[PDB]
Amino acid sequence: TQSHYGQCGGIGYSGPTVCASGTTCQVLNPYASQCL
Repeated sequence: TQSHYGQCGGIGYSGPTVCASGTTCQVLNPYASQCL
């Protein structure tokens, strides 16, 4: 599982979000709202 530092939205992406909960899906660089 791509638990931490996992891309959820931005440049080049779609939705292969094979992440866990506990971590999230929130903003940093233009590539990623991401599993922090």
